[PDB]
Amino acid sequence: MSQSNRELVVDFLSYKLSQKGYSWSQMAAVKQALREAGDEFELRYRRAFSDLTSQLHITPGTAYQSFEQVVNELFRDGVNWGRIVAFFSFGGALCVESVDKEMQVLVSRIAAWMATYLNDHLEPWIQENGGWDTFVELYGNNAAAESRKG
Amino acid sequence: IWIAQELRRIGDEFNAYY
Ligand SMILES: [Cl-]
Ligand SMILES: [Cl-]
Repeated sequence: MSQSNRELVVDFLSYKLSQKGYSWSQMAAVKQALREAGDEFELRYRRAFSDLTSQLHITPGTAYQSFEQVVNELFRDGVNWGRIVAFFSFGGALCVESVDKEMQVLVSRIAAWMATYLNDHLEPWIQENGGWDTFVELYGNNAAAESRKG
Repeated sequence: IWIAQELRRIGDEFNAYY
């Protein structure tokens, strides 16, 4: 339990630091900025277009086909930070739809597909466009939501 | 490709230095 206990402590402290605008580490800052960006993306998307999850239609036999058809079109002509947030939000919605349909078995698979796509097809762009540090500079401190509300 | 075009709606108009 030693390492699970350290993990629980770190998660809790990271959360409480984030609530006051602080961070446990650079990685925690990235995670937080991405959480906040996803929340805001999904808010904008559902007000304009529909709840994303409600639009998704998955079964274990075609789950990757569903994922790939969307992700390949999203990035067909290139990458930018807004599309990277969209990618995360889509994967989140696909996982929620899967569990809605009693198919939590698909969640691990989706996470793997996302990590692989990030590594193979997004990271090369990220590492030439300022890296995750730039993502935090641009989206951290709930920046996207703050701009809209302004 | 409904979903992806209208992710690219929000994502391009979420995209941020310029
Ligand atoms: Cl650090
Ligand atoms: Cl709402």
